[PDB]
Amino acid sequence: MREIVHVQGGQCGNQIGAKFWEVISDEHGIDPTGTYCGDSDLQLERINVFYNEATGGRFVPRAILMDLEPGTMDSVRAGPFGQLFRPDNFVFGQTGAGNNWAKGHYTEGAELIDSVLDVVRKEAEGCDCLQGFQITHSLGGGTGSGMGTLLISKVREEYPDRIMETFSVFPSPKVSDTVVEPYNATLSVHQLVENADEVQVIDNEALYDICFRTLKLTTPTYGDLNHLVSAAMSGVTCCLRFPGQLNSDLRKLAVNLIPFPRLHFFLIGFAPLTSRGSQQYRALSVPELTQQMFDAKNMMCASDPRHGRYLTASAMFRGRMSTKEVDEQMLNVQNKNSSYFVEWIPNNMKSSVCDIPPKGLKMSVTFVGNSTAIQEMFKRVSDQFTAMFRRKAFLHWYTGEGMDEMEFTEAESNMNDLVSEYQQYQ
Amino acid sequence: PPTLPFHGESAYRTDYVPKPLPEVAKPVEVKLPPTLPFNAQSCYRSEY
Ligand SMILES: Nc1nc2c(ncn2[C@@H]2O[C@H](COP(=O)(O)OP(=O)(O)O)[C@@H](O)[C@H]2O)c(=O)[nH]1
Repeated sequence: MREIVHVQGGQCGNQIGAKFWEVISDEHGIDPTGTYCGDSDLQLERINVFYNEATGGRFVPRAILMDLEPGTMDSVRAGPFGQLFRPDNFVFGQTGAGNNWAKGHYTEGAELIDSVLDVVRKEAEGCDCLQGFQITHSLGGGTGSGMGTLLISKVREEYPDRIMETFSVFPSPKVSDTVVEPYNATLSVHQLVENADEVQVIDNEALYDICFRTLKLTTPTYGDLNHLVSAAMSGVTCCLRFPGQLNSDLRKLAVNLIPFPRLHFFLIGFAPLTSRGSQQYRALSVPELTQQMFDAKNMMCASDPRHGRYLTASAMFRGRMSTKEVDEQMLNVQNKNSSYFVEWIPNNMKSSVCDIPPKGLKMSVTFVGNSTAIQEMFKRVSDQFTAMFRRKAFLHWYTGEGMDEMEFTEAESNMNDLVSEYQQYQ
Repeated sequence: PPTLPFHGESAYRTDYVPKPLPEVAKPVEVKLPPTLPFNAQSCYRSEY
C-alpha cells in the first residue's frame, strides 16, 4: 500500500544503489531476470514497496537511474542484477557534468531534469499513496551534488508532504580526490537543510574505517564499501517491508529524531559485523549488537560520537528477539553513558523490532541518530571552503555558467548557522 | 659505389604489436542463502 521510489544520481549514487537493488533482490528472492525463486509468503506480501508487476510476473524495481554521462549506467546495466531496471528509466545525458555543482544544477542539468521529473512522475504518481522518495547521491562530484539537489528541490514542491530520505555521501576531506570538494559540498548543504526531510551523512573514510578495523579486509574496494551502505539502506526500511513485533515507518523515524526541522542530519551505522576468522568466535545477543552499535567505528560517517552529544537516537533491530532485551539495552546505554546523551529530552531512545532477520544472519540492527557531533563535518568542510574562498579559487567555472557571487556567501551563511544551531543544544 | 640501404623503422612503426585480448569470463556467482523457515509461531495455536 506504501511505496518507496529510489532515485540514484551520480557515479557514487548509481554504484551504491546498484548494490542496494542487489541486496533488496536476495532479501526478496528475486533472480536477476525478474523471476522469484524460493517459497515464502512474507517475501512477497510487502514487495510493492520496491517492485511493481509487469504482467509477465516480472518484479521490476522502482529505480530512476540518473547521471550526466553514458558511463557508470552502462556498467550498471551490463553487470549482474542490471537487467532488472527498465531501459526507459535510464535517462542518459551526453554533455557531461565535470565535478562542477553549477553544471548539474543550472546549465546542463536543467535540460535533462525535465525528463527525469517526467519519469519519476510517471512511476511514482501512478499509485494510490506513495510513502516517499529515497535519493542516493554524493555531494562531491557535479552530478550528485548538482543534479541531485535540483531534483530534490522540484520534488519537495510537487509533493510537499512525502518523506525524502537522502543517503548523501559527504566529501570526507582527510583523504579524498577532486580539488572542488568544498565547493560542491557547501553549495548543496544550504538546499538540503530546507527541502530534505532526512539526510543520512555517509563518508568514504569511515567506510574504509569499518573495512580495515572491523572486517579486516585485504583490499577494501568500492564494491565492498557500497555493500555496507546498502546494508543501512535496507535496514532502515525493514519494518516498511516485513512484519514485526514493533513495526515502524520512515515517518516514525522522522518524528522521533527531528527536534527542530533544520536538525535532520543523521549518523548511520550497521553492525552485526565481524572479521573473517571471528564469526565462529563471537556470539550473538542483544547486548553484543548494542555494544557494536554505539561504539566508535560502526558509524559510517567520520564523526566521533564521543566528541559531542546525542540529541536523540533510534535503533532498528531485526530478527527474532525478546522484547525485554531490546528495551533494557537502550536503557543501559542511556544511563551508563549519560554524558553523550542530552537531558532536555529525557529517555532519548527509540527501539523497533523486525521479525525477519537479514539473509544468513540471525539478528541485525541499524543506527540512525541526530548527534550534535555532525557539526565537525560541516566545520571540516567550511575551513576548507573559506581557505579557497579568500583568494577566489576555482570559481570562474561556477560564475561563468550563471552563478553570482551572492550564492556562495549564502552557501556559507546557511551552513555556518547550521553548526551554530547544533551548538545551542550541545 | 654501393648505396647504404635505408634501415629504419619509426616509433609508430616499431614499438607496438597487437596484443592478445584479455581473457575475461567471470561473473559473481552468489549462492543464495535459503530463506530461514519461519515459526514465530502465532498466538492462537501457540497457547490455546
Ligand atoms: N561510495 C562510493 N563513492 C564513490 C563511487 N564513485 C565515486 N565515489 C566518490 O564520489 C566522489 C566523486 O563524485 P561522483 O559522484 O563520482 O561524481 P559525479 O558522477 O559527477 O556525481 C569521489 O570523491 C569518490 O570518492 C562509488 O562507486 N562508491
